Amino acid sequence: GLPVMNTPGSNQFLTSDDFQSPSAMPQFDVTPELNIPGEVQNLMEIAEVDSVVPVNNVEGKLDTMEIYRIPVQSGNHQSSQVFGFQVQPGLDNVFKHTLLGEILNYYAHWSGSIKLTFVFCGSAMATGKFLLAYAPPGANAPKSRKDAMLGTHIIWDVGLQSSCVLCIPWISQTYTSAGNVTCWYQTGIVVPAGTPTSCSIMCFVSACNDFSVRLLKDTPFI
Amino acid sequence: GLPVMNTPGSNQFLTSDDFQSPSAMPQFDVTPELNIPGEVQNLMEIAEVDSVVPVNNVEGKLDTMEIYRIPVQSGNHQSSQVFGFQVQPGLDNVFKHTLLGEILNYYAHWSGSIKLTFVFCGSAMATGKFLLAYAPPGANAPKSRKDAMLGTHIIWDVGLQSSCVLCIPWISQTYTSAGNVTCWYQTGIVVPAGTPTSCSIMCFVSACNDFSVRLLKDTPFI
Amino acid sequence: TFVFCGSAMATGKFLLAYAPPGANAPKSRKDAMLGTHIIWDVGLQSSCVLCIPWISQT
Amino acid sequence: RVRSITLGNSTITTQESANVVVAYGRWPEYLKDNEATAEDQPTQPDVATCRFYTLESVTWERDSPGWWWKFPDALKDMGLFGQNMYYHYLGRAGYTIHVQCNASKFHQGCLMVVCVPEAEMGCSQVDGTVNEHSLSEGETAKKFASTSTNGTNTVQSIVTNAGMGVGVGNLTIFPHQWINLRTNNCATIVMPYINNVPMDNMFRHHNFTLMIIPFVPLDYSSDSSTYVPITVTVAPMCAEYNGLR
Amino acid sequence: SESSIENFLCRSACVYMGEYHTTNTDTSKLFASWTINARRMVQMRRKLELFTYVRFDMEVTFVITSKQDQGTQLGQDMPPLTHQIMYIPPGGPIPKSVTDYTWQTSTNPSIFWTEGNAPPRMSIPFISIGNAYSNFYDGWSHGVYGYNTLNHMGQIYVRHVNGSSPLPMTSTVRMYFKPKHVKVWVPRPPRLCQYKNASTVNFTPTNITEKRQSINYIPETV
Repeated sequence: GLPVMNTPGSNQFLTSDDFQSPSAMPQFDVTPELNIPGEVQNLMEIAEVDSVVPVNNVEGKLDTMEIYRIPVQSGNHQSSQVFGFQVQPGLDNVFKHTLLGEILNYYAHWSGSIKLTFVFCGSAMATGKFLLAYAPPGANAPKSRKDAMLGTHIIWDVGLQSSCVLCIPWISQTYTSAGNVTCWYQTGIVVPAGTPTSCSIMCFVSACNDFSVRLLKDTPFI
Repeated sequence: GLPVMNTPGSNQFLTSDDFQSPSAMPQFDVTPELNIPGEVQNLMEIAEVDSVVPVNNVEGKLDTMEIYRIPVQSGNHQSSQVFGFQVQPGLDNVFKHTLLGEILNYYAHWSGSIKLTFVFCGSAMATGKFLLAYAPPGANAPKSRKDAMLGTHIIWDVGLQSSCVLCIPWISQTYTSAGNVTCWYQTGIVVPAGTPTSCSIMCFVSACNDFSVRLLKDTPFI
Repeated sequence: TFVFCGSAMATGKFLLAYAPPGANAPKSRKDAMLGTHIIWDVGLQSSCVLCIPWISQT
Repeated sequence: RVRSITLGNSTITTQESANVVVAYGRWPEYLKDNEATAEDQPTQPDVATCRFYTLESVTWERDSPGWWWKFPDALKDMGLFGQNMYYHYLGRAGYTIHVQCNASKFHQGCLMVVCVPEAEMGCSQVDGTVNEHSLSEGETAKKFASTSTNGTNTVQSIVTNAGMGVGVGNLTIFPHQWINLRTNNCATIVMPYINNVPMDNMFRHHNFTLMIIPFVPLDYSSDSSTYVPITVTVAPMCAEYNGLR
Repeated sequence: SESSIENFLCRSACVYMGEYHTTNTDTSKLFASWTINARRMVQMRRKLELFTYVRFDMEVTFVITSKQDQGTQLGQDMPPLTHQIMYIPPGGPIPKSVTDYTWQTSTNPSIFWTEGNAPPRMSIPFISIGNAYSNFYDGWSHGVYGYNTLNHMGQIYVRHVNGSSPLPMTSTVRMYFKPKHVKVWVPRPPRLCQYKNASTVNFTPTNITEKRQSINYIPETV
């Protein structure tokens, strides 16, 4: 009764299938759910959290806390460069092991926009100015303070603000073909008497609201 | 006709399946049902019956009726202990083979609340007092009559009541980490002339209305 | 009422602890923290006020 | 521009422009009525639990890796809260942590203050079991290390791994605040009860761990104070125990 | 939408590959055995360490192959082989040999299967008296650190269903595991250390990230 015809694909085990399954313990009532705080629906909720960037990743300081501190030096040096890096998460060693970097290495294609945040950790009596400049992907890094001023920049006065936030629009993956950010001494740091000498900058990276990821893969870290 | 496609899981025999089956005797009319008294719908109806506990399970008396009798002795002993045990059904040898104990060993996780009942089987002319004390799981057994009085207790006067009932709330399974019950001489037993000397206490265990069991397994008794 | 009379550039923290009548004085900073206390940060407040309820004599 | 708070017979003073972190958006509360309705009886003391317990101060110098505290077992000798830890077999609570420090305007430094739920730490040697005394000293803070530790029974307390095998820059996923000395010197974190069962024992299980880590080290100049004290004040909130009747 | 929790975890993997014989002189090489913990498959382990508490159902498919020994005897005409696959809930009895009585107990769910058919499959509910599983536990069992008794999830035993004095063949089983209806709580930072053992969180200190030339270094734009 009920004539029936087997199609090809019968009696195979496909690893990605979504069929019903017989339960092995039908006479069993599961424990009811408890409202635990902190439920996660989506991995973008983890990527949209700030985490500290190891910018000072040079030889000798890779297992100390000194990797996280940008070394602002004292004196009059009002044209030199403070730091510079490309904005390439998932690939570049600066951004590779952050909270945003670890999530991006489970996916093969991703694109979105990034929020950077800089914090000056000096004494309350220090004042001075910095220049934060952004070059788009395709453009070269600036070589002086003057041609960095001729691009997109912002002048940050640490005597009036302790922090400066920066949103970067065009981010994706595939000798860089990526944008970069550099910082330049506009003035130099001025102190009164009886203060510490050196000062430090820290950096935080996060992801803005629109961020897309595709093609779940294996992670290349273990 | 009717194109059809076999999914994986075809032509297997799964021991827990619930499929239709062809009948081998279709031309057969079964005998109608008879209303026999005592129909059971659920194994909790068996666990919610009192049964006698073998409290006196010491060496020498394991195959006599003397295992069920708690030996109340005469004289003036008004601080000593009468008995004590942990309340752990399914595991402890005291409660292991009762009606509640045998049902609990078909399941791997269970939890509920227990009703204990004590009965004084002496002569009608005996009078005296006992103290029944309960310690929660985590707490130690008391060592005197005084610190048992400082906990949760009840003073039982066998000249006025022949029985005393006790409900215990927090029961589960996994050197005990369980509650316990102890009995102490408050006064001692007073008799007139021409009476028997010794007296006895019996104990009954049952389960209260809320009792849950999960994960049917094999019983470790045969 | 307590007032810190230092320079404007000094910062730090103090712990002000109150024991009721009958209780002993604390002997460390830890057991003073286990009672009724308040943590006073003189870089943010120059003063801290304290009301004490049960006062009498013999 | 000073607010003063009273709980029981305790009074502390804070700044009313302080900023409060609630941990995952959840205030503490009691378990409602009827998840265990039949015989599981709860009770609450409420009397000498809601009061401030002030721990000691720790000294912050140029070379200080950090401090940590296990909650509870850091309030086990703190009066009546340590009393009910002995008498009752099960219990739960939430907490409010104030962290404060006193510095001048000629000092500099930066702290991270984080509360890490179920901070399961690893042993210093690989094929070994951690001892319980190397996890907690009670009210006394333990210390991290600026180099890799050795020996037996020690916790691998290099500060860059935070004793957990993770990168220390990523502890912002937890409820946290920053204390930057050229700005505020106060931090407050409200922490509800977080577990996978409604109540539990309080000597076998450490619910969370408070950690304090300096990223930018403290520095000073000629005749300043060579140290900064940090002060921690804990208020238990909505505590609850098993019934005894 | 591909970063949802369900698409990130509901995926199959091989977790165990054992071998077992029809006749031997060892009696432990006559059946196949696996304790089911979620800390001994390095595939799913690192993906689960991003979360503190998890709750899911489990789906298990089996792939079984056989061969005849190259010892001495050819010219056989054997019928298809039958295989028994028994799941034990947490709190059930454990066999010691293939001839044990515990293979026949009514509370261990079992599957019988013969070769040539579709591969076998059964499903498991959330089996815990608690409300979620625990990926992390800071405390003691009662005393082993890090291990509690709420993450018991059971075992799997496989043997041949031959008669008496069988023919020598050796079989291999692959167990494929897949979680369904997954819910997670309290996100954690990823594991920046290679896993050492399968019970603890022990590790060796590793660097935070990789180095570069200087703090100003940006590679040349193509």
